[PDB]
Amino acid sequence: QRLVREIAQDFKTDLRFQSAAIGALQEASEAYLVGLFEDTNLCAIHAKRVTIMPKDIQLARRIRGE
DNA sequence: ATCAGAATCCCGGTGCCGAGGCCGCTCAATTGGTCGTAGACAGCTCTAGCACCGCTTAAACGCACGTACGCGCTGTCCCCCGCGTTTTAACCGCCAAGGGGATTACACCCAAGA
Repeated sequence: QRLVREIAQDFKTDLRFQSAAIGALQEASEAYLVGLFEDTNLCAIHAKRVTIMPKDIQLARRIRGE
C-alpha cells in the first residue's frame, strides 16, 4: 500500500484509495508476478538450468511484448 | 601481413504505367429557427478514509561451513554449409477421330402442267 501510494503521488497529488482497490491491485500484481516467474522457470529449464537468472526474466518480458 | 577472388553499390539510360493536375455537379455541409431535456450548480449529510496508540510475534537479517549446481576446457563425429545435375510446377503444335460439294459420258426424239 505504501508503494502504491508513493507511485500514485507521482501522477496526481491528494489521492485516496479504497480497500477493495488496493486488494484488486495486490491480486493483479501477484498474478502477474506468478505468470512472469512461470515463464522465467520455463526459460531457465529450456537453457538446461535450474536456478533462475535475470536474463530469463528479460527474455520472458521481451517475448511477451512488455 | 598480403594477394586473388567472386559478391556488392553507384552511375549512363530509358521509358511507362503509376503519380499528379483540372471540370461538372450534386449530395453532404452550412445557415436560420423552434422545442427541451440532460447538464451545470447549490445544499445536507454521514460514511468512509486517515492519523495514532497498546500489546503481540513470526518474519527478516547477520553468522558458520562446505557443496553442488555453475562454468571454462577437452574428445568426437555429425548433419547441416555449400556446389553440380535436371526435374516437376506448369506452359504451347502435328496425328487420323468425321461434316460435307462432287456422279452415273456425248447428241437427238416422243408425251403432259403452269
